[PDB]
Amino acid sequence: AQNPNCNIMIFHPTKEEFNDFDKYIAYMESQGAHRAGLAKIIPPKEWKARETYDNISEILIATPLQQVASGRAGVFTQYHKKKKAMTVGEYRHLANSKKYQTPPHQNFEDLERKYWKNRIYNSPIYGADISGSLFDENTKQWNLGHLGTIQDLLEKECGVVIEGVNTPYLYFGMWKTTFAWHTEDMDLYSINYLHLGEPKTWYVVPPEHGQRLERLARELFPGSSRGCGAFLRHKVALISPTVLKENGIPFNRITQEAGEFMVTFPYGYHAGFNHGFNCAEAINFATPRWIDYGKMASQCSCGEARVTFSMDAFVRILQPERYDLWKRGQD
Ligand SMILES: O=C(O)CNC(=O)C(=O)O
Ligand SMILES: [Mg+2]
Ligand code: NI
Ligand SMILES: [Zn+2]
Repeated sequence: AQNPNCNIMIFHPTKEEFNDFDKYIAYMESQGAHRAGLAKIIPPKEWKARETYDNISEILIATPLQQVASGRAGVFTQYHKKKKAMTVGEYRHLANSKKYQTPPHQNFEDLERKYWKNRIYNSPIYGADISGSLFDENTKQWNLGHLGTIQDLLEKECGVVIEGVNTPYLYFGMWKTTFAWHTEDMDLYSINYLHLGEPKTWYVVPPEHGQRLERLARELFPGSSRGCGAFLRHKVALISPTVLKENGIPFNRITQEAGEFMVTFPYGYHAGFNHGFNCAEAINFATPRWIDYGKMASQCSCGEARVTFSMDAFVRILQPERYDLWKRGQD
C-alpha cells in the first residue's frame, strides 16, 4: 500500500505531465497521495496562470464576511457577519491596515503559534465564495475554469444526464481569515490555486480517519451535534492542532504559497487560515473514484448547510433514500 502513514505528498509535474489533468490526478493517487486527504502540486516553471495581477482591484466583493469567533482559543465556532460591499482594492487596503495586518513574526511556525493563541480575539473580514476566475483564457493547463464538469463525470460513470453547472470561486483573504473543518459537498475533490499574496496554512485528516475527527467534534461541540447529525457541513467549527494531538486525532499540516496548487481528496477533512492579504481560486471536481464516496456522503438536513443548485442532482441520483429529507432542509 503506497503512503501508509498518510503523509502529505508534494508533486513537481513536468510541462508534459501538466497537460492531462485527469491523468495526473490518477498518477498522484497511484503514489498514495489521497491517503493524506491533501496534496500539493508545484506547477512546472514554464507555466503561468495569467500574465500579471496588476488589474484586479476593481473586482467587487459584494458580501464581505466578518468572521466572529465564540469559544476558547483552541476550540471555537465562527459566524459570518455580512458587511457592506467593497472592491478588491478597498479590501487589500483594509487587510494592510494596522487593525488587520499580519503581525511581525519570525517564520511560518511563529505565525501559526500566534494564530492559535490569538485568533479568537479578532474578527477578520473574508471575501469568500465569489463566482469567477483569474485564469487567462489562453492558459490551457490546470485552468480551473476549464475542467471537466462533475455533471459530465457522473454521466460518463453512471449513464444518467443531469442538470447543473460547476464554476470556480475566488477567495480574497487577510490575516486570520479562517476556513473551518469540513469535507467538500458530496465529499467531492477540491483544487485550490493561490494566485497571489501571502500564504495559506492547511490542516487535514486522512480520509480513512475522518470518523475520528467527527467523533471528537461531537464531543467538543455538543449543542451543535444535537442540532444536526452532520453539523460539520455548517462549516463553522475550529479545533487546533494542539487539541487534535491531545485527543490522538491523526492529521497533517502544510503551508501553501503563491503559485502553488492544493488538491483535497474525497472525505479529506481540512481547515486552515490565511497569513495576510491573498487571493485563491478553487473549484470542486470528480473522478471515477469519487462516485463511491458521493454515494455514502453525509448530509445536513437541519436547514443550516444550504448549498448550490447543482447538489440537488447529486443527492437525487446517488442518494435517493436521503433525497426527500435533504430537500426539505433546502426548503
Ligand atoms: O481557501 C479557503 O478558504 C477554503 N478552501 C477550501 O476549503 C478548498 O479549496 O477546498
Ligand atoms: Mg479589476
Ligand atoms: Ni474545502
Ligand atoms: Zn445541519
